[PDB]
Amino acid sequence: DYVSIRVSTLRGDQKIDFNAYVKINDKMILYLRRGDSFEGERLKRLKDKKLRKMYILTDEENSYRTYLQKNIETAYDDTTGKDIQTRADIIQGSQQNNAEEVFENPENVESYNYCKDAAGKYVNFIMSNAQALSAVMNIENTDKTISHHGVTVSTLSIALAQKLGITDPKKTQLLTLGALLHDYGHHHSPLNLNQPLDSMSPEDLALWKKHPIEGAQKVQDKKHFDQTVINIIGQHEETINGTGPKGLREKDMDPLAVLVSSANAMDRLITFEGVPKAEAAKKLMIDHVGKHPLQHIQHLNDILK
Ligand SMILES: [Fe+3]
Ligand SMILES: [Fe+3]
Repeated sequence: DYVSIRVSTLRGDQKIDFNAYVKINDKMILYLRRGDSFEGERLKRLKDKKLRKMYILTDEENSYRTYLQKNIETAYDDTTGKDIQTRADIIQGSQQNNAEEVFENPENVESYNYCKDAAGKYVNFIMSNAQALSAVMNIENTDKTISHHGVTVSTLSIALAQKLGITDPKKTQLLTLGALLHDYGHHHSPLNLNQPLDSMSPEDLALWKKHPIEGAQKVQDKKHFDQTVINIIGQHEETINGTGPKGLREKDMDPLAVLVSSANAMDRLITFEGVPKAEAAKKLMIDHVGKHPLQHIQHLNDILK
């Protein structure tokens, strides 16, 4: 009777041609009403509620799904000169959505290639628009979800990739996709990420240390998965002085996973540890001395401001 949708797919200024319900005590409350839109402070109010899921009437699906396609279509369109926060709203939420599919459907070959394909679209979107990054960085991770945090890391990762003069589209594409999915090993996990790793109980820290090794075990076996991606998923907590979980050093890694390992260190601070954007790079230079290419750290410092 009802079909669930992910909230990150409701973005931008197009008025909806369907109603959307949230579930309370097994009943479906009508929350979002026909003609509603989500541009501006609307998206914040919408995210202040920890709604991961909403629902639509099985006979309003086409309406919704048509809405979603037109949404992403026109958002990638570089021509329409539509507001950049607006386009960024739509695409960030869409990248976030694609990563959730793969996370819940990692064996689904077709989901993967959609995400991978979208990854490419995102790169071309980030490079080809000056505003993009600062606009995508406006959308907070209020929920603190690994899917949104993975969109954030991929974003830092692209900008970083550009500073380092990494240009191969197959590579920025594969880099982004693997940053997006980078935390799949946290998926369905008891661990509360919203704390600092120093303030972690040994029961948490040891549960945290397992996540790259486990996350990678769960996908190295699926032929449709690129190896760069498996590597990124498996290696992104590794640090150049080998203090990360597997204890790898720069020689042992995917170069692209070093680059992701740095872009992740930044957002764990900003998002999971409440360090203000401006001081994250500094925190790392001092309290995380040795763990990351200082050049990476420097560039990310620039990117932020
Ligand atoms: Fe991680
Ligand atoms: Fe992470």
